[PDB]
Amino acid sequence: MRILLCSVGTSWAVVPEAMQLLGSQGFDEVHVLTTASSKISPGVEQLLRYFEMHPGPRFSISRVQDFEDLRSEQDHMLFEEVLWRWLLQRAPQAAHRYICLAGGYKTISAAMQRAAALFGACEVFHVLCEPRFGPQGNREASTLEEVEQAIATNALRFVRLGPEPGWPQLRLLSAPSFPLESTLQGPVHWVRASDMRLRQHVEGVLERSRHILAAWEGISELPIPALAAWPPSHLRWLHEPLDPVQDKAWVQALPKVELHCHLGGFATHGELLHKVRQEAANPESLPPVRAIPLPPGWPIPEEPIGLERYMRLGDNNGSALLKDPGCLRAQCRLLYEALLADHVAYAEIRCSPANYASASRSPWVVLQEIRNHFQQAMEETPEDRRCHVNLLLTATREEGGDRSRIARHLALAITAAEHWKNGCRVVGVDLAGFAMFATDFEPVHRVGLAVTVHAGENDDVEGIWQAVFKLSARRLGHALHLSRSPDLLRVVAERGIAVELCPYANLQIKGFPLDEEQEGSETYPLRGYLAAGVAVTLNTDNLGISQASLTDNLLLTARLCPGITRLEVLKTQVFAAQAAFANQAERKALWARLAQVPVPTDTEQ
Amino acid sequence: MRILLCSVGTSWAVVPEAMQLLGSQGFDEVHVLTTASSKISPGVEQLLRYFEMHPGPRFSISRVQDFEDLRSEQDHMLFEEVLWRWLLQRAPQAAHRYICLAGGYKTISAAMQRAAALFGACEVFHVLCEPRFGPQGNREASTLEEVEQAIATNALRFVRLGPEPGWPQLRLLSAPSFPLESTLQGPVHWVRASDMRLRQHVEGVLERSRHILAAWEGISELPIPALAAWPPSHLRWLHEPLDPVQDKAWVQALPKVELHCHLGGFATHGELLHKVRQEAANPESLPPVRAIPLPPGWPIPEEPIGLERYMRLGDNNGSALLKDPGCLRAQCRLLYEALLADHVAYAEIRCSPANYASASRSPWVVLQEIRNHFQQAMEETPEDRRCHVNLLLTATREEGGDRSRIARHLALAITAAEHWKNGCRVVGVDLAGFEDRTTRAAMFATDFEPVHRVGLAVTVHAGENDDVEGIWQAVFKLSARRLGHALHLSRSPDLLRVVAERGIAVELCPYANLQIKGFPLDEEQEGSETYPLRGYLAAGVAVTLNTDNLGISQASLTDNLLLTARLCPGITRLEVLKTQVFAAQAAFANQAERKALWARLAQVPVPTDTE
Ligand SMILES: Nc1ncnc2c1ncn2[C@@H]1O[C@H](COP(=O)(O)OP(=O)(O)OP(=O)(O)O)[C@@H](O)[C@H]1O
Ligand SMILES: Nc1ncnc2c1ncn2[C@@H]1O[C@H](COP(=O)(O)OP(=O)(O)OP(=O)(O)O)[C@@H](O)[C@H]1O
Ligand SMILES: [Zn+2]
Ligand SMILES: [Zn+2]
Repeated sequence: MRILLCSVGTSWAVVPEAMQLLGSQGFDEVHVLTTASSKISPGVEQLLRYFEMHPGPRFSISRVQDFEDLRSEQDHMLFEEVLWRWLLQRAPQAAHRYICLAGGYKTISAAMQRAAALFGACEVFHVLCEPRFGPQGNREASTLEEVEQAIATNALRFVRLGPEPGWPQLRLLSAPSFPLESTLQGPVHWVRASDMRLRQHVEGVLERSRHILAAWEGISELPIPALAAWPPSHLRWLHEPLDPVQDKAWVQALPKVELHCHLGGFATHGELLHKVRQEAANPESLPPVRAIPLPPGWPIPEEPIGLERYMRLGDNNGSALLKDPGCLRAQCRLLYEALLADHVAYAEIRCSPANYASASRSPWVVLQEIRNHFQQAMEETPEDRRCHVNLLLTATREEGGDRSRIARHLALAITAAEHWKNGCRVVGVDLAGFAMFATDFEPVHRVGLAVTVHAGENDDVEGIWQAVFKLSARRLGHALHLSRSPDLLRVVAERGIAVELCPYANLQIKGFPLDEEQEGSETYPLRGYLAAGVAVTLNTDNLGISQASLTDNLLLTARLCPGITRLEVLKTQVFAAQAAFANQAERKALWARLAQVPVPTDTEQ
Repeated sequence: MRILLCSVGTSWAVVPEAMQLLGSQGFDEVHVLTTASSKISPGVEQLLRYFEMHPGPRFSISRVQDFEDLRSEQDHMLFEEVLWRWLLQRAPQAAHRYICLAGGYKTISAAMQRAAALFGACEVFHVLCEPRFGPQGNREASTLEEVEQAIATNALRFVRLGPEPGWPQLRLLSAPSFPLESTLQGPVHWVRASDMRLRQHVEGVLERSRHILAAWEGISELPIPALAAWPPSHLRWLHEPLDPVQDKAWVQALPKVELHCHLGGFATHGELLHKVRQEAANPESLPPVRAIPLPPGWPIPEEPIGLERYMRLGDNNGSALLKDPGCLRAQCRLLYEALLADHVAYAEIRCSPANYASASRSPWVVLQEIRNHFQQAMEETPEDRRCHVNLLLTATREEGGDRSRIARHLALAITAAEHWKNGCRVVGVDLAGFEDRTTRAAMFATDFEPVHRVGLAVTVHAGENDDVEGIWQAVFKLSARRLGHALHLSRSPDLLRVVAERGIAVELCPYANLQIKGFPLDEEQEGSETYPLRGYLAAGVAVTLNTDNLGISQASLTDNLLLTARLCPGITRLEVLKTQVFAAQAAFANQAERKALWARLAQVPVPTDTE
């Protein structure tokens, strides 16, 4: 099929000249666009007469209803939009599209050529006729007889511009999406354009394409491929040092990934604890709220408080309260609600069912209660904002305690792994007790559960070594002293063993220099880990005891580690996403969620 | 800095009027684009007089030497080429590029606009003149006095087409790269186009950009991010099944990766064996070349021959010959040549230095000689074709309990790991850990504790019947980071998931597996005994394709790759590329070697057919 589209100005003979472009083969369909000016009407009648005879191919004539003459740029946009829609409707297939720029204003020809290039056409040409017509033999043919004489005299010279590929994202635009109004009055189609949507869409597509092309070169220093579409100015802003104050709003909206969160350390004090206590099912076994004053300077302690004091800080919650089913469900729902506030797109809550199991509530019942509460809280949230939650069972050894709880927790995890396969699942076991525990963990690996190793109040480099190799771990928690063995900072980096760093937890437990101008020997080891290839993440540890969320941790990473580029923050998020204990469906959903990185709003300095 | 570029035609009053778009501001310099037609010479003289009587900003006139008048399309392409080059020479920066396209023909203005959009322009504007001039008071300005009175009377209604930001790969071009030759004739510069290299440059840039944008949506599915510049037809081609017959050349052209290539079976038979033998430093000490008839149909046996027989096929070479330094050097040089002839961008040759020791030659000396031979071979090759080769030491689990060689190999590996830090290096060990319920993978007994202690890697050789227990004992007790011939992995649905999650690569050898275990060939669908390549790939495992023993298997890396299309029905080309990328990513290289390998991998050879 061949459809020929041309615009006619003051001369109507252009269409007949182009009619014989390919010769006797002809064009199956011909469409002509013309202005509404009265001076064009005589040409319209002449062309109607010329079309009645030579009635071989189908014919139709289109006039721009709202355009008469070129007077300014507004009519410019008007006829540009009208021409775009007219060509879209009349030539749905680019391969069958032939266009001639002889007719219309010079700007009309330029705009039509631009439209062809942007949307594609089979061929573009301009028809020039010998001016051996009319009186004195010095004018172009302007009558039916003159046009016919020109056609049979081989006097038409065709300037074929060759194929025009079109544009990738704009080769599919169709008239139905951007319909054009046509009013029929005789044999002439009167065309009017409703809105400017198409031009705005084209401009946006072109701007996005140019941004993508500009950023295409460095497609490996961007953690997320979707960052390519970002404007070059935004990308340059991205690599600058992270400012803890001006970036609070942006870092608030990042879809984050929380991999180290304790369920028992969420509402240890404050209004959250009061809510948990009020939602209790049996408001008679609740222990008195013990007074546990916070250290001065909280949440930024003046000096470290050691691990033991840190744990003792949250003594109003946990096992000594969560044994009431109402309190447990209230705690779970409040934790999920707090997760939804920071736009956390994925989390792995760490819970210990045994600490909450009573005589009449076996640990399996408590774990099922928690899992189903979380599955509920997920199911009352739209998937476009849902925060998937997977559970980790903390199997912590007791200093002088009983291994019976460890057996309880390993068996519970092994059973929960197989029981559930959709929604909130049990992904792995956390070892908040690491020393070797080798044969105690052979069953866990045999069924394929992940294991994370929880380092706490420690300064040893053999614990980190035996975690990696004896009880094969896939994530190390709080391993702040790992460069002290240059042999292991090269196996953790080569085996992809993620290191979960908690800024506030590690600062409050131990304390590090803050907002230092230059890195020294006491600064936070985050950047040293990053530059060595380590998959270092950032988390919150205990949301309650630490008294701050993931956003605060990411923001204070700047003060703790000087000169950290927010691109490093995105790298940490991607590392967490790659380190999570997800499966194909959850992993794909998480990755689709991460691609929506919020745009900056103060990239002007 | 503000500049103006405009072509001129039969109406010479166009450039003067256009020069007042900024009005009283003026422009730093305006250049005139002109053709060789003689109908515009009076206009050129009028413009020269106007410039002389209106001094200040620099002025120039350029006439198209080869374009006298518009007759055919060739003049049009020449005009566009001249426009592009002249704009580059006079408008290297688009921030000061202002365009007025009043002059010329209809196609001249369209070419002006296309060039402006392609290379960007700060302002593109057109001039409309109110007809009030001439003797009849109806024509437009055509003389110097008419131009001046039109300017003063304000008969100009300029139109601004908007800014042209440009094109990312075409806004950085500089004039000197594509110089413009011009002949001076008084005040008018006579430009000339040396060639149309610029047009081809622009066309290539636009085509590559179109390919990038078309395949952009879905770059996460491309094994190599550099494939986004491939034509969409080629991207469709990649997603089709592989063909063993037509795809010989394309596979031969891939920059591949080798990870399972034993040095003791490279020249076990034939011309290579003779080349090795005649290189011995002690020709009279060479063991007699025995008779080792190959089974019929080799390298495609009509029935499986067994691991014992397969191993025995390599008697002519190995410990029999390689004790001689000359034979060792010949082996190394020929192996490197065989690698280069197959376009391998990274290899890990596993040797057994202790097996080649003598009374006067300690295992360390043999290892040093091998490493230095490979380093020399690497040094003489241009860096574009240099196949970075690392070494893996083999701790064979020979029956009987002999641990002298195993201990020696582990100690030698721990020593070489630090002795060398550039070029060819020792990167790990490849514990065989045989099957017979007495060695398995629990042979650890602290034997492999030191190798882990120093940061070395381990790669097991799951034998000819390990049965899921070996593949677990090795993964979870030896901390193996690769597994060889893990063909029964599908048995336990838990191992096929632990391997996928932990990212443990699986090394497969199509030809060796076919010749030893035997598999259905040329099948239409996938049955119980179908080769597990596609099964492993589906589950997410990181499967890699290698050669095992070059000499014994008598098939190079390309032969192994093409045999998958016969072993695994429906295997596609994109999956071959995915296997190459997995092999590259699962190798024991460091940052420098990995970066070189990744730079070498991006150069995928374009298909010869496309359909
Ligand atoms: N920040 C922390 N780092 C390491 N271990 C912690 C931390 N906070 C608590 N733990 C220990 O981890 C295990 C689980 O703690 P969780 O936060 O779930 O509270 P819990 O067990 O209910 O608290 P409690 O110590 O008051 O009985 C317990 O052994 C707890 O002592
Ligand atoms: N496909 C294979 N499967 C298992 N073991 C193998 C295989 N190929 C070689 N081996 C064993 O691994 C080692 C191979 O190393 P290499 O060939 O360099 O030494 P070699 O002593 O010269 O070998 P060979 O006995 O083959 O001549 C030898 O122990 C060989 O027995
Ligand atoms: Zn913790
Ligand atoms: Zn092997």
